[PDB]
Amino acid sequence: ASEAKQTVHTGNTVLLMIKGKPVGRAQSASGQREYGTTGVYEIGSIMPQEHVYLRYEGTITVERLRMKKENFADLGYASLGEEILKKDIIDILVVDNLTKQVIISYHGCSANNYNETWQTNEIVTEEIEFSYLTASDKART
Amino acid sequence: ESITFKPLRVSSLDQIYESIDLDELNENGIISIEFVRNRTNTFFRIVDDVTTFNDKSDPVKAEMAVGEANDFLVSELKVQLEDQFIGTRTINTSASIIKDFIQSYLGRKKRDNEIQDFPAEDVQVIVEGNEARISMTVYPIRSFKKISVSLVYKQQ
Amino acid sequence: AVEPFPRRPITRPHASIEVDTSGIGGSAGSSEKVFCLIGQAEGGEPNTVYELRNYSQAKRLFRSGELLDAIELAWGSNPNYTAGRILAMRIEDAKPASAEIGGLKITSKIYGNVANNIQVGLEKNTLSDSLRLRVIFQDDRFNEVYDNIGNIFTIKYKGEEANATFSVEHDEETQKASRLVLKVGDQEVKSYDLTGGAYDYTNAIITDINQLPDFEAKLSPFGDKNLESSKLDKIENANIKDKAVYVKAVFGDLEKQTAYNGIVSFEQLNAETSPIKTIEPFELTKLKGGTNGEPPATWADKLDKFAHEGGYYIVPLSSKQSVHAEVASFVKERSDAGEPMRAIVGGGFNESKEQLFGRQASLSNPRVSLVANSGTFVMDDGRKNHVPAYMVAVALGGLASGLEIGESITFKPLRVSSLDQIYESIDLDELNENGIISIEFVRNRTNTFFRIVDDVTTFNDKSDPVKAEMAVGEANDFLVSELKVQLEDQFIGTRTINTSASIIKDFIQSYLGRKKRDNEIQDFPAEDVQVIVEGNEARISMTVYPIRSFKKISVSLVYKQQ
Amino acid sequence: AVEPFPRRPITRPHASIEVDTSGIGGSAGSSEKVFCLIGQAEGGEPNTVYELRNYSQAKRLFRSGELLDAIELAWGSNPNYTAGRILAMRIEDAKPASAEIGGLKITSKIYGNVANNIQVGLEKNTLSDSLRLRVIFQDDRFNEVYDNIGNIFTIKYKGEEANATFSVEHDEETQKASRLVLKVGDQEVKSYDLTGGAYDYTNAIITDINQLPDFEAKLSPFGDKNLESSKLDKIENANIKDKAVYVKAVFGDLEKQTAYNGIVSFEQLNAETSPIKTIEPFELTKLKGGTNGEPPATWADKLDKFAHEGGYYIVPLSSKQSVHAEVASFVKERSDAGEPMRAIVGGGFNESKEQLFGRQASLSNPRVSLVANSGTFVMDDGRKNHVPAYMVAVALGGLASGLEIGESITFKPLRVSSLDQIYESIDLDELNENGIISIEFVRNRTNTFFRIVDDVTTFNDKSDPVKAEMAVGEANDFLVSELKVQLEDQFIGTRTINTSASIIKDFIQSYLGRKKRDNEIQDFPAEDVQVIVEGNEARISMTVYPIRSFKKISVSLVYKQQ
Repeated sequence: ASEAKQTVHTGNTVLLMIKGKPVGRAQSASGQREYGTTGVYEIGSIMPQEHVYLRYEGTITVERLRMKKENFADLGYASLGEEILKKDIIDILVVDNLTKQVIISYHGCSANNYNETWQTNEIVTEEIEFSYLTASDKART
Repeated sequence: ESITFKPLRVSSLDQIYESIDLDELNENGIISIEFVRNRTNTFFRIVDDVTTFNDKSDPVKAEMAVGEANDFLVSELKVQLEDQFIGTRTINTSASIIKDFIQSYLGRKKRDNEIQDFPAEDVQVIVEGNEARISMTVYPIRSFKKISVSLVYKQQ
Repeated sequence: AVEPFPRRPITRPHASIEVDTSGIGGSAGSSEKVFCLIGQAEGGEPNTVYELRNYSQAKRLFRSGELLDAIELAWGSNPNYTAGRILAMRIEDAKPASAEIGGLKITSKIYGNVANNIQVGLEKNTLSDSLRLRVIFQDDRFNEVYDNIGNIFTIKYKGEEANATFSVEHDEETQKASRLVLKVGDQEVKSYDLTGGAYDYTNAIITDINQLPDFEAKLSPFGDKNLESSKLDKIENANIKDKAVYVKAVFGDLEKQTAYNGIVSFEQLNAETSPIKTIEPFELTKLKGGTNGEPPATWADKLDKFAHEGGYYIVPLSSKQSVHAEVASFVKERSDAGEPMRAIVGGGFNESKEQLFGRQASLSNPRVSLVANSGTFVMDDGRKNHVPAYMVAVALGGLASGLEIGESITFKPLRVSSLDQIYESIDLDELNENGIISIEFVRNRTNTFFRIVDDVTTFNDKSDPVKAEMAVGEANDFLVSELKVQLEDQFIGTRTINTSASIIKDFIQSYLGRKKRDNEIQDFPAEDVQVIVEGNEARISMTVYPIRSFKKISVSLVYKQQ
Repeated sequence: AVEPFPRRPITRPHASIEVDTSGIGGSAGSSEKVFCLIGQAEGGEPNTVYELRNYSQAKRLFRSGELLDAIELAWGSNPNYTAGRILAMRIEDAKPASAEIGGLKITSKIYGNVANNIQVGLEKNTLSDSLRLRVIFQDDRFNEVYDNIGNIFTIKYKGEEANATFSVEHDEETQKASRLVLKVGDQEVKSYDLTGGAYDYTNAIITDINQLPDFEAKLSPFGDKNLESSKLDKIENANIKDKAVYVKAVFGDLEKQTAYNGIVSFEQLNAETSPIKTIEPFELTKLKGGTNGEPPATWADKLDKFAHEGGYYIVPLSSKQSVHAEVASFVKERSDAGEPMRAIVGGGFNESKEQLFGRQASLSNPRVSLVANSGTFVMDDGRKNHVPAYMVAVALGGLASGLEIGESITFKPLRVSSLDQIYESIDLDELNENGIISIEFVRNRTNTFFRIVDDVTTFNDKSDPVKAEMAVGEANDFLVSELKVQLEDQFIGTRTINTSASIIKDFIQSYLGRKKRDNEIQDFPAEDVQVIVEGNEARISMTVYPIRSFKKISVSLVYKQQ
């Protein structure tokens, strides 16, 4: 129940950072990976003798409520026009709120999809999809 | 890459030295130019890149290749660190985030192949107030210099 | 304990990078418990315990010695089981070095034979009628310089009158000089007693003098000088109408600035009621008299210093049998007092198993374990050191510190490069059966391990696991100690109006149930608890089953046709 | 193993090409298991185990002996299968040669008679106030000469005074240099006290002396001459004005220039405090005392060194029964201690069967195997090396250490040019059934080989293939070693409460399941596995089928005239 004693990361305990700033009004974040695993089969038997890894695919999703200031478009972390070619890679960190310790990091993030919605009575929702080169979980120990 | 063993335009030289003279001269920490001829093909070559500093125990001090690459590396790393960290609040910064940044910087550096692989785990940090201290371990770029061969005739 | 070193003040925002042969080294990891060590060590205050969170602090304060090597073993033995926080105290009763030249008694913040390599000197700055200081600590190459020392502000009298005189009086009872009077043409304007009250600081005096239409007191820009008024120097009849009259606090300026020097302390020499020996320039001269002293014959006083510190594990870096007895007696006292502890001991090189039994015969105590093996370790900078057993004891202590309460050190690997002797299977059995903890060697296809065969204390009987296995006893120790301290807070400490025996029983059962939910304890009897209350006292009795580890496996193979 | 002797680091980048008649006669092949040997060897030092990888290193390390002949076959016994990594150790307790003349003691790291042929002498060089040293070694054709030995940078004086005097003074309890002084006329100018600091380094002293306006310091022309001031010879009143003064350290400079040169090592003679005697020139002198000792009746102390070193297929290079008795007991203990061993032996130039039956009667341990034949091998040099049986055993051992785990040495070829004995079919049958290995000659269609008939060991009972034959035992030995390590890691360091019989059973099936996929074993009856658990103890039984091998066939012929 207490802040420190809870063994499980609630959404409250977690903080999301980009380039030395927190991301305000964040709502969701998902990370998916595929090692390109395959099975080896031969004439001798149907059963797969071994499994091997072929290709590494890594994507992370983020959703956000469009603030009147400090949006991804305003902040330059995301781009709309041809300016994207002038945007370098980005690194994302997911952080423990209590001590600012690191939980997991995404390296070499680059954008894939950018989505935006407006509606009569809902809050403006901003979504973006990032593809990255590697993901590492170090500096914890 | 080093200047070692690469050719030169020079038509002729005043002096040519013996192998022992080159060895003594090279070990003293002095650059020399050697003449090579084989199969009617003549060049003048840089024997080595060692500097005036004496101690071979410090390659970063003795040789140009280590120092030159090291000089640019620190210049690039220093600029990035100053921009990322200095103009930010201490409260949101900590040791762990610093450690991740370094690994990412060394990660992208390795992909470019400007360095050999590095022991990511060796990196560790301390933080106190407005001050922080960092230590890291990295391996250099080597270079193959000498070889040895032997011959045997078995009459068949 | 004391975390000795606070921040260094900084001057500029910058990033600096410098190649080196060595790095910052290890670091203390998160830990439930604390690890205490005593040993030969250069640097630091004798008979004082220091807490260390990083190897950098250990280098910075425990400048060298086998103790510092022990810390490296504690954190470097296993990255997964890195040792926790550290408490350290040097056995050697080192002395400071001292220099008494130029009206100043100069002493070293450093204690030991190194302290004589400190050089300090004063110089005369003819440019501003001021003294100058330089401090060089050659071994650490630490160079410091101060200039314009003593001069705070200048006074000019601007009027046409014949003579303006500045005077400061002296008190001989306390040796202070606490008056400052401006007189012009045998007439006085104001007098400032420098004994607090109206003119405690020189700032108010400067404000007071500046208000006078015929005078101006102007601040010296060379160094912050807002000293208290009482620190002004003895001054007698200085002509204010002249080009410049200086107001001086030579010791006061020294006292403030020199406090920030990392090597030196300053005292003002009283002549040998004797007046003050004048502070004057002198040659940069070595300090003298700093030594390491000798270790005490008995370490009991040192061990008593660690009482009420919470360090569960303590390791003396020695092989002396008497010293081991002192620790065992000390640990016995603390355990009964309410502060459980464990001691890890190991002596000499390749000591005979019979001598090990001799130590066992002399000493049989569950609170201590005796390590037999001696070996060599590869450490920072590539140096490999061949060391006695008590350095191996640190590795066991550092390992056990990192491990959780419920997990034993049994069978875990160790990084030690090699061992003096390779015990056989029978040799190992004799040691373990006789309450001796040892190290075992095994070889893979292309790998080699050094393993801790089992947890055993000097106590021999196998009947009771808590007595034999320190891991089991440790689990009981932390369970009870954590329970009681919590219980003290709720009922004794916190104001409780009423309490019944049954209420205590429920609270105990609530506590135990939580531990099981955290997997700290496997099972226990719920109905076995007993509570009795008698006036102002209560008796509590309960039982919990110790955890059992996996020891033996026996295998047989049968070959057959088809 | 004791590390192989090093080599000088790179001097210059180049391509060194040379010609030798013999060159490399062999080298190590990729392997996991290791091959061990002991025998007579001229080189190295005794009671030491060395790691061999190439023939040239062993040849240089062991200049002569039966060892290299045994080694050469092992790396060339078969084109495909080679022994791989080898451990070797010389039996006899050889000693180095020595000489003690002119304040110096000369000793050779090489132990043996040949060391006496080393000639070392000192010559006086008046042109530079120095000594020359020459070494001659006929057998290795190793010669070394050095000039201007014992000279350190000179000093000269420039002032007016009648004299400038220099001295070097020594510690009375160590004979080390403690102080050296420069003096001008009747007055002293400077001195350097050898207590650390810049006073240790002649490089700094050159700078410090040059800084003096009246003194000059200049270095020798023959390469570097830097040396610590501690090594400087005692000098008194060296006149600096008229001529430059030479700084002397004959011992220090000699050691540096003669560095490496392991054929010769130097010790300074303590004159009969035993003062450091002055070094004197002396004519070239043959060393003495270089000897090769006798082999003791018991090599058990020698054999124990190989324990805990991961060896396999040991081969002792001797025929006498006493050695074979020791090793048979030794390997037995190795099997007990979880590091199983196997051995291959020979009986000399037996060339007869009846003696073998007596020997086989003596030895019937399953862990040892005997070979009967003796023959001639052709070396790289081409010598018709006629050798006893126990050299042929090495070829078998060299082949076996290269062959894979699950295959036998049976029926495979051999390099041997010729044999002393060829047997009948009945003789082979009787010999084979007795439990003795033999080599047979086969010729058909003008194609001749020598083959290993079988792999049976000295153990008699055919009813136990695991005991009788190498293929079952070798594979079985590795299997248990791998399984044992995994089980210890998985289970021992865990709590009993979460462990049970069923999980143990599943683990075994998975281990045997993945083993079967690798095809290292035949299929196994998974159901047969069953377990019992009680407290900290558990018992396991399993059934497995071995790897078979097809040996004999039978054919018949019929002609039907059409």
